[PDB]
Amino acid sequence: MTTINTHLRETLPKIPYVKAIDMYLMGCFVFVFMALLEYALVNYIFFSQPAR
Amino acid sequence: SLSFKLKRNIGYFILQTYMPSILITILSWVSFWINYDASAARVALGITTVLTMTTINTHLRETLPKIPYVKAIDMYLMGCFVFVFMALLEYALVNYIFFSQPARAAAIDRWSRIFFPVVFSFFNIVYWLYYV
Amino acid sequence: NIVMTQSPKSMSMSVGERVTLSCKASEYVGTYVSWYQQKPEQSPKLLIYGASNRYTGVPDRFTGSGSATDFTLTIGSVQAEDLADYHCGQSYSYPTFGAGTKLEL
Amino acid sequence: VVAEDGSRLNQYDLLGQTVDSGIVQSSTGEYVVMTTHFHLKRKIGYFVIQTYLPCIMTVILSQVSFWLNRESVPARTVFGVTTVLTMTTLSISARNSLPKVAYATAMDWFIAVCYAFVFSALIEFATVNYFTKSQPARAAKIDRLSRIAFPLLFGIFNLVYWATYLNR
Amino acid sequence: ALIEFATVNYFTKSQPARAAKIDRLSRIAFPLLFGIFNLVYWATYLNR
Amino acid sequence: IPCTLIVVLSWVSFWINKDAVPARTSLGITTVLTMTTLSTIARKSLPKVSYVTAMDLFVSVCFIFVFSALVEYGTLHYFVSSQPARAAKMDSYARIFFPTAFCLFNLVYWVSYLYL
Ligand SMILES: *[C@@H]1O[C@H](CO)[C@@H](O[C@@H]2O[C@H](CO)[C@@H](O[C@@H]3O[C@H](CO[C@H]4O[C@H](CO)[C@@H](O)[C@H](O)[C@@H]4O)[C@@H](O)[C@H](O[C@H]4O[C@H](CO)[C@@H](O)[C@H](O)[C@@H]4O)[C@@H]3O)[C@H](O)[C@H]2NC(C)=O)[C@H](O)[C@H]1NC(C)=O
Ligand SMILES: CCCCCCCCCCCCCCCCCC(=O)OC[C@@H](COP(=O)(O)OC[C@@H](N)C(=O)O)OC(=O)CCCCCCCCCCCCCCC
Ligand SMILES: Cc1ccc(-n2c(-c3ccccc3)nc3ccccc3c2=O)cc1
Repeated sequence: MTTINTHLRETLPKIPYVKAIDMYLMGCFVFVFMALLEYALVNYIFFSQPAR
Repeated sequence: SLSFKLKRNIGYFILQTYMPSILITILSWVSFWINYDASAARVALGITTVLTMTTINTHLRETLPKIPYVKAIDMYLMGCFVFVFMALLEYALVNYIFFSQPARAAAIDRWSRIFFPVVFSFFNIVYWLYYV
Repeated sequence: NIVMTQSPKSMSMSVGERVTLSCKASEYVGTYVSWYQQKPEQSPKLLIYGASNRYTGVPDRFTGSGSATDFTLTIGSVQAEDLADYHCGQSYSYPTFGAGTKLEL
Repeated sequence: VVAEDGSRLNQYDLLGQTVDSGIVQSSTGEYVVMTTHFHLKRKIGYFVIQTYLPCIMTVILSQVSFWLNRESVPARTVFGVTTVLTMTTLSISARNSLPKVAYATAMDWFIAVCYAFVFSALIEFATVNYFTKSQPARAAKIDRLSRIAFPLLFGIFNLVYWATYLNR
Repeated sequence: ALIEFATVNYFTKSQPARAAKIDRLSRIAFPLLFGIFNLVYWATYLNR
Repeated sequence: IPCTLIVVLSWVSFWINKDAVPARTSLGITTVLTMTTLSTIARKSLPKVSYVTAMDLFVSVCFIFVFSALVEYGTLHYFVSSQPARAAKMDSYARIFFPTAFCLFNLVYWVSYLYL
């Protein structure tokens, strides 16, 4: 996701506001980040409750 | 003839290429503090460090002309890459003798912990007294 | 508008001494402040234009200084004909004048 | 006089204009010069999205590695190395927009502190792994302290930085 | 090199002697062939 | 050449031991990121036209192949816990179905585009 955003930002100029493509890339980033945090949570709490 | 003598300021390059590579070499040294029982972790450190150095170089060279001889920044980046590569090769050497004789493997890890920073400091002193 | 606060309201000094009149501008006026000398029952006379530019016929003791909001008029070695009112005005925008400054002995 | 619709400014804001008149002494004489000053304030939005949010995100990701189990050395090692790599890429990217000045800007200081936090997290993991299997109590205690210290220190730094750079 | 590792891993835990044999042969073969190629390549593009 | 080489590199996973999860996962995902970088460059060769060229159809099919290899490993690993025989035969089935499909796609693509 980082490298896709990197390659994209090169073409455009530097504008202060967020474009629709930028919001989509932010959303996909946040979802990937949340999947990683889901694994982090699962690993933290597994040792206590294997069912949870 | 009107001539000008220009001295190049170095702070930008410290911020851009010198500090990152130094920090990446420090990172490389962490491998020797990780138990030599872990293969995935140590190889991850070494390979990631090598590739990060290559990235620093590639981003740097895209802003210079195609010059035959070696620039001083090139000398520093090559030396840092050699240091990272030597850390990776030291881990490979440890892994080659892990099972057969863990005592000498631990001795090699300890010696590396001692002597990678020292040799790096010597190289830095030579480099920074040759040019500065 | 632009308020020109001129201080002091009045002041007295003997003949031969150096004085400094000061004028404060509310907003930025650049170097577009002029100093006027008004003797009693007479019309004003331009002394300093720009901010430091002696108008023709102005003796060399009068001198102005300052930029932006802070300005001053130093009369070095005042004589007996330097007794008058002294007005500061800005011409950066539509003109405004300071309340004035009376000079006695 | 500036026209109402006449703004081709992408990255800046035209706050107003100022004029003045003066004199410059050249080698050929004394010349009148007329000056106009156009006051421009840079808009921070582009740099927020492109540098500040990524740096904060990488700091958060680096600190998330503390909550992992100590019995996963490869996972935390991957976290540390990849976060450091991302920080290096971001630091190389950030300067590319500005001229090659010889001093450090506010963005440079922010990136430096973020790099310090990522590096510190990795060194904390290295220490924890070193004390694991010999003094597990010490390793667990320092990890537990880190879980609080790192986010709080980062938050305090962010508060101070933004307060001192949004009020000047 | 990647293919050789894949073959070793495929033949590991089934024919360990074979895996060790191919690994210890590659350890000498690969550097030797790369050096031979380098020598030939440079000799043909520089002696010109 | 780089795209097909990346595809065969993705194939290599089918021979790795099914138990080595990090190895095969990393193999697949790195293949994917290399694929996306290659796609970016290749399309950057030419102007920004909205229709599909012959080159990016090839690149997209290569990306689909790499994605297929990674998801196939994911499903195999998931079925390990449920049914061992299913995963065991799935590995060998993929080993043959992937290269055959790629050769078939190559034949169709080159026949259609070269003879036009
Ligand atoms: C940037 O780069 C430029 C170009 O390389 C430099 O310019 C050179 O500057 C030096 C010194 O400033 C010049 O050297 C001068 O040459 C003069 C003429 O030389 C005649 O005489 C000598 C013998 O004395 C012969 O060998 C030569 O062929 C000529 O016939 C000298 O007169 C100058 O003074 C010398 O003699 C006097 C005698 O009293 C001594 O006092 C002096 O110390 C000195 O020895 C001087 O030697 C050189 O010519 C320039 N190059 C060119 C191509 O013109 C800039 O200096 C350099 N730095 C900067 C900041 O721009
Ligand atoms: C755009 C271009 C891109 C093209 C990319 C495609 C590349 C294709 C390039 C494909 C070539 C790939 C080579 C890697 C294969 C490794 C060997 C292997 O898998 O099989 C050998 C096996 C058979 O013998 P055994 O079974 O051990 O016999 C004893 C007993 N079991 C019995 O059988 O009785 O073991 C050996 O002997 C090992 C010796 C070979 C090692 C490598 C040397 C040659 C290449 C060395 C280096 C190769 C050089 C390659 C460069 C030209
Ligand atoms: C359009 C756009 C801009 C920036 C980012 N981005 C976000 C990031 C930051 C805030 C919200 C979502 C993603 N983190 C990162 C963390 C590390 C490295 C790169 C990025 C990144 O490039 C993603 C998309």
